[PDB]
Amino acid sequence: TRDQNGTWEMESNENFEGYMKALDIDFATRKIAVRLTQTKVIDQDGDNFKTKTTSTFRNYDVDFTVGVEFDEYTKSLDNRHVKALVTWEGDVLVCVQKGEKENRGWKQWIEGDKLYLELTCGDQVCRQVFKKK
Ligand SMILES: CC1=C(/C=C/C(C)=C/C=C/C(C)=C/C=O)C(C)(C)CCC1
Repeated sequence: TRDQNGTWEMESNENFEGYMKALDIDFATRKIAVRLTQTKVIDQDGDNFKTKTTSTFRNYDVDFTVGVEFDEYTKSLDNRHVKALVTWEGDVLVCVQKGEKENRGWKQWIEGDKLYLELTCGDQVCRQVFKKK
């Protein structure tokens, strides 16, 4: 399905360390994060997405329309300008973040009552899994 709506609660988080190190996040921000549950809320209506991810540490909030290129300041993360574009490849939601870092983006998809998210930067991949709540 392409319907990614709802409230999603994290059940695993693989190599978030490596992904953050690839983005040049200070050792201490990485220490704080590294581990910590999370809730992602996706409100999607056709191509229009409003997403909230929440942790006890920092929020990162992302709204976009699929197929409409937009400039992203990645505020919560690594302090950067990117040209972000979100598109569909089959039922996989794909974001390419163009700028200094190579191979920067993410891919998100649904299989069952789970949401899967693969965050990439350079040679690094972080894999998250969420359950619908
Ligand atoms: C690095 C980092 C974070 C992660 C940010 C990410 C990976 C956001 C991805 C959002 C997506 C892919 C939304 C798509 O719908 C947090 C949690 C703010 C904690 C502080 C450090």
